[PDB]
Amino acid sequence: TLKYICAECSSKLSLSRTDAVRCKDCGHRILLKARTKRLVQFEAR
Amino acid sequence: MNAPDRFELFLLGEGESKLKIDPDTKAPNAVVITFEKEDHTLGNLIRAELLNDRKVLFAAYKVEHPFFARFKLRIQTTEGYDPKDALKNACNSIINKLGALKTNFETEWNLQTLA
Amino acid sequence: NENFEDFDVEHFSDEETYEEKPQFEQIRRKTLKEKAIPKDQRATTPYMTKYERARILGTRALQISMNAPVFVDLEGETDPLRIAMKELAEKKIPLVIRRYLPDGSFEDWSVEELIVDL
Amino acid sequence: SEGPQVKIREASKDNVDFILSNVDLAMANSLRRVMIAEIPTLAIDSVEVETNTTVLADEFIAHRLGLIPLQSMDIEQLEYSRDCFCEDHCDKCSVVLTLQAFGESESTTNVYSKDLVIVSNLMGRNIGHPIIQDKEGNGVLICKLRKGQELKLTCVAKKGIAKEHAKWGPAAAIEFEYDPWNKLKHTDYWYEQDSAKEWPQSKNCEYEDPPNEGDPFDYKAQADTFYMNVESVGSIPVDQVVVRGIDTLQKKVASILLALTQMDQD
Amino acid sequence: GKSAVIFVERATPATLTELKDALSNSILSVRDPWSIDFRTYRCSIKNLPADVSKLMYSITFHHHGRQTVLIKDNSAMVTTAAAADIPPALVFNGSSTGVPESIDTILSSKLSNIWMQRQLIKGDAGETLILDGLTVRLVNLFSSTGFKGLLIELQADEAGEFETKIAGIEGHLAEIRAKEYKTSSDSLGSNEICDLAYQYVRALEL
Amino acid sequence: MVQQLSLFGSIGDDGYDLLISTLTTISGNPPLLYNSLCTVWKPNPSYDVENVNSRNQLVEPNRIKLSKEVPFSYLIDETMMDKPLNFRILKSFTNDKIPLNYAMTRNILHNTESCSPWSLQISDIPAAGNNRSVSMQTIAETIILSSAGKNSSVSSLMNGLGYVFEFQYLTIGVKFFMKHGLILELQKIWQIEEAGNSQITSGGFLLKAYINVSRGTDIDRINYTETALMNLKKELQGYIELSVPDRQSMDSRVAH
Amino acid sequence: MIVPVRCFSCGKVVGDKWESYLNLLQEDELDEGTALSRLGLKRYCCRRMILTHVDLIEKFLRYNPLEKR
Amino acid sequence: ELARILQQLKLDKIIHVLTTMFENTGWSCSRIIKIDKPILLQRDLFIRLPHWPLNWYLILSIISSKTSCVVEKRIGKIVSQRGKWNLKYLDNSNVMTVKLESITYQKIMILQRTILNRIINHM
Amino acid sequence: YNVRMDTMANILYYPQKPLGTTRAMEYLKFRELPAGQNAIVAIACYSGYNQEDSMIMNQSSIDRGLFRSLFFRSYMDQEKKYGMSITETFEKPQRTNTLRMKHGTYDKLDDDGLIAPGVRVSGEDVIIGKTTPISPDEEELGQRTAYHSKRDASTPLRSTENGIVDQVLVTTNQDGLKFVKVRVRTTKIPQIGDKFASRHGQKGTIGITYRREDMPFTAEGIVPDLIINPHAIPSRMTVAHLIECLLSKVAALSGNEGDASPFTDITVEGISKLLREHGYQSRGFEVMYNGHTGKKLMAQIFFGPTYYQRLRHMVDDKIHARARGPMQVLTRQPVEGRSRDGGLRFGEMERDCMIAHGAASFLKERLMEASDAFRVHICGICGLMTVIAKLNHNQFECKGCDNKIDIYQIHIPYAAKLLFQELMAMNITPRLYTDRSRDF
Ligand SMILES: [Mg+2]
Ligand SMILES: [Zn+2]
Ligand SMILES: [Zn+2]
Ligand SMILES: [Zn+2]
Ligand SMILES: [Zn+2]
Ligand SMILES: [Zn+2]
Repeated sequence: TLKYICAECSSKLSLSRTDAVRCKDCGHRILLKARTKRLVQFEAR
Repeated sequence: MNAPDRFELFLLGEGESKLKIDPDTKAPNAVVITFEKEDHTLGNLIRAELLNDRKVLFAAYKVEHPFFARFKLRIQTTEGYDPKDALKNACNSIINKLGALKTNFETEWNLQTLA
Repeated sequence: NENFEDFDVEHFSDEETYEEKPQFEQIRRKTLKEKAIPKDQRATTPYMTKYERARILGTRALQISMNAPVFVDLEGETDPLRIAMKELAEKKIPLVIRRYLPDGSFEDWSVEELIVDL
Repeated sequence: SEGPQVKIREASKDNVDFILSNVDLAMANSLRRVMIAEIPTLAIDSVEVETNTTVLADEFIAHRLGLIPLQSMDIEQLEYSRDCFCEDHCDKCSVVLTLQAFGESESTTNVYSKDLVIVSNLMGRNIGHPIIQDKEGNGVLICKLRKGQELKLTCVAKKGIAKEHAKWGPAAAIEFEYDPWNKLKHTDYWYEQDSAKEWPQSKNCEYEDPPNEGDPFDYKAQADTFYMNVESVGSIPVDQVVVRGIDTLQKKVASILLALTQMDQD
Repeated sequence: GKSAVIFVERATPATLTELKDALSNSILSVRDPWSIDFRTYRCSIKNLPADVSKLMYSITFHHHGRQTVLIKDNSAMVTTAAAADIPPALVFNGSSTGVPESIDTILSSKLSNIWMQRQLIKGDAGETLILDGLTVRLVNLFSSTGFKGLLIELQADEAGEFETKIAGIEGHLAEIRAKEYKTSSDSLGSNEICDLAYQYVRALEL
Repeated sequence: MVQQLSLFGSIGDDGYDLLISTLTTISGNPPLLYNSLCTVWKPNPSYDVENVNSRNQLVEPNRIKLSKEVPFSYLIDETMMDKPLNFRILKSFTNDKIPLNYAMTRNILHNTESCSPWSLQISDIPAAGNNRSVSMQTIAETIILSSAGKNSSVSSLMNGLGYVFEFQYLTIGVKFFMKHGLILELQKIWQIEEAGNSQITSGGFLLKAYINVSRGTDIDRINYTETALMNLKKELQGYIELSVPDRQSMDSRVAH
Repeated sequence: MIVPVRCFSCGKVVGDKWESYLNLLQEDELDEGTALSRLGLKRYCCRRMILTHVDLIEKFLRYNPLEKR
Repeated sequence: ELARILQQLKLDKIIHVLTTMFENTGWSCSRIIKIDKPILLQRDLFIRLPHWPLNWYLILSIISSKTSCVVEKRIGKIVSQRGKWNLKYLDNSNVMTVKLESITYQKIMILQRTILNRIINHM
Repeated sequence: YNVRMDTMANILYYPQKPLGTTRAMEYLKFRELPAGQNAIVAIACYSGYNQEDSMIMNQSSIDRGLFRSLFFRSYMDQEKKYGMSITETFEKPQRTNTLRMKHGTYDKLDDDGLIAPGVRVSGEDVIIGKTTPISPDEEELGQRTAYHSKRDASTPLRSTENGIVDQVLVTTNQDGLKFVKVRVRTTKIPQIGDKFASRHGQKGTIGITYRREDMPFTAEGIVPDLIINPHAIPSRMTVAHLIECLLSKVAALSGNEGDASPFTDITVEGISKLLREHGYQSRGFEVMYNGHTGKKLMAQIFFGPTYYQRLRHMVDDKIHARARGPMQVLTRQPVEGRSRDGGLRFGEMERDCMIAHGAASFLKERLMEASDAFRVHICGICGLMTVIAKLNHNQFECKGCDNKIDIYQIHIPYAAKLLFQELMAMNITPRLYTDRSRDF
C-alpha cells in the first residue's frame, strides 16, 4: 500500500499493515519510506 | 525566528508614509524630516547637498538604529527660507547632477570601442 | 541530553562545597493604645525614605489603575504611575506611613507632612 | 556638459574602470551603494522539487540556484510579483525555468546552469537565460550526479534588489579610490620608520600630481576625482550597472521630491 | 453622463504635471483634490469549479460620496459607507444601524476566510481639471514598490460626442511621448460609478 | 462598529392596541408602520473553507443577512386600499396568509439590470459577560446601493462572494422613536418558503427595545443607554416584562 | 561540499571556475596561484574561495544512491 | 489690518466686475495660473479667449491707491514647465493705461477685434 | 552523515581548509574534513556593535552562504507490547476514536503513521503517529465516549524547531518489534546571537549584521566577512591571531597554504616581506573607507582572511520565554527546560539581590504569584492545615478541634504547604497561627 526502498539493494516494495517490515528480495530488515510525490516549495535564499 | 522580513528595508508598510515633517522647537525655522524605508545612501547625499546651500544654517541626518530602515534629517535655514524649499532645491540639484552624470557616462562609454 | 565543553558554571550549587566541608517591656506591652506614638514626640526622620516613596507610588498607582478618585488635575497623563508621581509632587496622596519601631511601637507620618527630598 | 565628468580608462565586458570628476563624495558613495544594493536584477527565488536523489540537500541546491546569475537586461519590462495581480507568479512578473538532470553515464554527471531551460513565455524580452562566461560553455556547477541519481525541479525567478538578498546583486566588487597621495589628509598613515616607504603607492597615484613636500596643507580642497572600477556579475552589462545605478538613485531622489510635493499640496 | 479611463503603465513620476502643462491651453478651471484606492482580493477556496474567477477588484472612490465598487466576473456591486447617501428607507425600516462600515474592512476582518487582500494601489493627492465641457482627473498610482503608472479619468456630462474628445486626449498622450497606454471605455451589460469601476479594471489589467 | 443595547419581550394580539396606546402616552410619538424583507445567506457547503482568516486568528462561519423594505402595495391584497397605513392594519395579519410569496421574493432576489438598495448585516453572538442587564450584540453593516452587468442579480453576487441562500423572513411592525434615541419595535415575522408562508410569531407580537451606539468602547455611553433601557423597564413593570433573550438564540453562526 | 556559486565577500561568480581550476592544476602543471590568476581571481577573497574549497561531493558520491531509478 | 482688508476689497471688486464683463461676452478667464512677481497695491489677471493662437494671454493689471485706480493692458506669452510658469515673451512697448470709469463693453468688443490682429502680428 | 541516523548532526554547507595550517593536521585529516571557513576579517571599531567580544558579520556574505549549516535531528520511536492486548501501534490516529490527541496537525502523516521524507514540518507537528488501547467505558475529561478505544502516544516535532523530513527508516529491533527513526533536516543561517570562534580562544557572538554597502571597504572593493574588535587583542595577547591573519593573507595572495606549525623558523618579518612583494602594507593594514559616506577612515585597518569556526550555540536553540505554562507534579512550580515550556530559576541569591534592593512586594510576587500561590485553610485552635473546606456549601470544619467558626484563610507557596505536610508525615507539627503571642 505504501512505498518503501530497501537499505542496500535499493529494491522498491509495497507494504500494508499486516506485512512484516523486511525486504523480500535480499532479506534485509531496514527499509526507507519513499520520497513524497507532491511538489515541495523552497525559497531560493 | 525573530528575523525581520528583508523587504521591509525598502517597502513602505500599511498606513505609513515615505516622509513626515515635524517642527523643531530647539531652533527657529527648523524641521526634522523622518525618511522611512531609506538609509545612509539617501541620507548622506541629501545632507551634503543641503550643506552646499548658502541659506541652510544646519543640515544633519542620523540613522538612530541599524535595525530599522529610517533616518531623521534635521534642516535649519535662514529666516524667510522654508526648509521644505531647501529640501526641494537640494533634491532638484541632485536630480540635475545625476542626469548630467548619466549623459556623460553614455557619451564616454559610446566613445569606448574596446568593449 | 547534552554534552558541551563550554563550562557554564552551575549557579546556586554550593551544597557540593557544603558536603566537601561539613566538619569543623517597660513602656509598652501587648497591643494597647500606648503602641501608637503621639505626633508631638515622634523621633523618626521627617523625610520620606526611598522605600516609602516606592511603596506610596506603587499603592497609589494600583489604586488609580483600579479606578480610585484622583485628587490632582490631569494634564493629559494616562499612566497611573506618573499620575501618582504628580499626586506626590503636589501632595495629594491621602495615605499615611506606619513606621514600626523594633519594639513594636509605631509612628504615623502622613504623606502630606513627609518631605520628599529625594 | 556642466556637472560630473566621466573618463573611462579601461572598459571590458565585465569591468569598467573610470575616473569620476567634478562630483561630491556623497554622490560618489551613494552611486556605489546603489550599484551594490539597489539595481533590480532577475534571480531564482522559488524552487519546486519533484525529485531530488542527489547527495546535496534540497535547500542547498535551492540556495545555489538562487545564486545562479540570470540575464536581467530587460528587467524593467518585468514586474514585481508582489505588485502583480496574479495568484503566485506569471509571465508578467516571473520567469519559469526547469532543471532536468539524470545520471545516465557511468562517470559523474555534472549539472550546470546551462541545463536550466526556460519554459515560461518570455514575450520577446531579454531575461531569464543563465549567464555563461567561461570558454567551455558550461555555466556554474550546480550539482553532481552518480549513475542513477536524479534532480528534477522547477525554478521561479522574480526580480529583486540586493537588500532583500545578495543573490539579486549585479555589482560584484566595486573598487573606489580618492586622493591617492593623501593630500586631503583623510588618512593618518600608520608607520614604523617611514610612512612613504612602508605604504605602497596605489595605481591611481600616476593620475594626480604628487605633493611638493614644502607647500602647506590645502585646507580648502575637497574630495573629488574618484577612481571607480565596477565589476559585473554577468546579469547586466557593467555599463548598465553604472547607468541603472545612476537612474535608480535619480528615481529615489525624484520619489522624495514627489512625496514632499504631495504632502505639501495637502 | 459618460466615463472613460486611460492608464499609462510605463511613464515617469512627473508625467502628471507634464500632461497638465501640455493640456494647460484648454483648461477651463480646477476643482478640489481627490483620492482612490484599488484593492485586489484572491479567493482562498481550495476546491473551486471551472469557469469561475478568483479575482475580485474593490475600487473606492473618495469622490462620488466615498463609494466602493466590487467587480467580479463582469458583475458589479456598488456599496457605500457614509451616512449622507444612505436611502432614508433603510434607516427608517431598521435594516441599517445608522452608521455603516466599509465593505473593504468587513472583507479584511470577517470575510477573510473567503477573500484575501493581496494588492493595494493608493492614488492620493490627485487633481481635478475641468476642460471645455469635460472633466479630466489625474493621479499617480502607488503600488507597494512606489510608482506604478499614470491615471487619467475622463468624465463628460453629455454622451453624444465622446469619441472625438477621447481621441484628442489620446493624441495629447501621443505628443507627450507615451504610446503604450491602455484606454478603456467599455460598459457593463449600468450606472456611471459601476461602469467607471469596470473601466478602471479593464485599464489596470494588462 | 455599532452595538445594539437591546431588550426583548412579547405580547398577545388582544393587548396590541393597549400597548400601542400606552407607548403613545410614554413617547408622545405615533407608531410607525415598517417592513424589512430579510434574506439570509450562509457560506457555500460545496466550498472548502479554512477556520483561519487572512490573519492568524481562527473564526467560525457566520450567516450574513440582507434586509430591505417591500412596498406596502405588495402587502395589500387588493382588499384594504381604503384603510390608511397605520398601526391598525397589524390586527388583520394573524394567520399565515401574506400576499408576499416565495415566487415574488425569488423575483426580487434575481431582479427579473440595476438592483434595489440592500442592507448587509453581520452579527455575532451577544457578549458572554454576565454583568450587563441588557443584551449587547455587535453588528457590522453595509449599504449595497446598486448593481450591473449580465450577472447583476444580488443572489448571484452573494454566490460570487461565496454565500448561498438559506432562508428568508418578512417582518412587519410598528416602531416608536422615544426619548434619547431609543428605538422600540413591535413586529410580526413570517418565514417565506416555497412550501408556504408560516407565522413564526404565532398569535402575538415580538417586542425589541434597542439603542444603536457607534462606539461600544465608550463605557459612559454604554452605561447611559443601559440605564435608559432600565428606565424604560421600570416604567413598563406591572404590564409587560423585559428580559434578556438567550445568546444561543441570538447567535447566527453555522453549526457543525 | 561542492564549490560555492559566488564569492562570499564580493559576490563574484566562482562556481564556473572549479573544473577549469582543476584542469589548470592537473594538465597544465601550473601552481595554484598562477592558476587562480589565469582564472581571473585577483582579489584574495575570490582566490581563497577556490583555493580553500574542499570538494567533498565526490566523497559523498562514492556511496551508493539510496533511491535508484 | 482693516485698511489692508479694505484695499484688498477695493482691488477685488474691480477684479470681480472685470471678470464678469469679460466672461459674459465670451472670454475664458483663467484662475489656474499664478506668477511669483508681476512687476501701492496691484492685482493681475491673465485673460484669454479660445479663438486665437495658443499660449498667449492678455495681462490686465490693476493698480490702486486711496485716490484713483487705473489698469495697464499688456500682451504676454506664458508657458508652464514642470509645474512652474514662465513668461516666454512680454510686451512692454504697446502698453496702455485706462480707467474703470472709462472702460465699457464696446471697448471690449474693439479689444476682441484688435487682439487677434496683434497676436498674428507678434510672429 | 547522509546514511547515519545521528540524534543531532551539524554540517557546514561550504567547509574550507584553513589558509594558515600546521603540518600536524594533515595526519588529523583537517584539510579533508574541515571545521570552519576562511572569513575575511577586519579588526576595527566600526559601529560599536562588536564590543565585549561581539562581532559584525556581513549580511551579504551570509546570503551568499558564509557559515550556513545543515542541522539534522533524529526522532526514534518504538511500538512495544506491554501485554497481550496492550500493544503500541503505528497508525494515523483519528479524533473520533482516539483520546488525548495533541493539538498539532496529524494531516502530514500517512496510513502507516509516518510522514514521507521531503515534507516540510514545523514545531508541534506530529511526525510519528502511535496509538495504545485503553479500557472501555471510563469517565475522564468529559470528552469520553464508547468510541475512544485508543489513546494517542504520538511523537511530535520539537515545538521550537522546524525543517524538512529528510529520511524515515522503518526496521525491527533486537526483540523483533517494529521501530522507526525520522531524521528531520533544517538549515541554520547565521544571525545575531550565534556563536563563532577563531582558533585562538577568541569566542564571540554576532553583534549585528550589515550589508555590503554598509560594510567598510578597501580600495579594491573588498569588504570583510567579519569585524572583530581591537580590544579583544591586547589583554588576551593572542598574537597568533594576527600572525595567522597575515600568513593567510600572504597565502591567499600567493595561492599557497601557510605553514603555521608552532616551532618552525617562520617569522612575522618574513611574512611581512612576502606581503610587501605581493603589494600590500607589510603589517596587514589597509586603507579602508567608511561604507556610509565613502570617506577614508583616519585609521588603517588590519585586514585579511582568518579561520573561524561556527559554534553550535545558536540563539534560536537558547531563546526561551514563559508567561504561564505546565507545572511540576510534586511542587506545582514551573517545570525545567525550554523544550518543556518551563520557567526560569529565581534562586536564593537572586532573591538575596532583590532583598538588598528592598523590593519586598516584587519578591513576594516572584515567589508566589509567579511560581506557586496556594490557598489553604487553618483553624485558630491548631495551626495545622487539616481543615476540611466545602466552598460550594460554605462549610469549614476541623476534626479533633471540632470547631467550625474559627477557620482562617492563608496564601502560602505550594512548596511551603508540601514542606508542612512532609513535617507532619515526619511527626513535626508546623502550627501556623495568625496572631501574635509574645512581644517584640
Ligand atoms: Mg562571557
Ligand atoms: Zn533488500
Ligand atoms: Zn504575475
Ligand atoms: Zn571575492
Ligand atoms: Zn484544628
Ligand atoms: Zn480533599
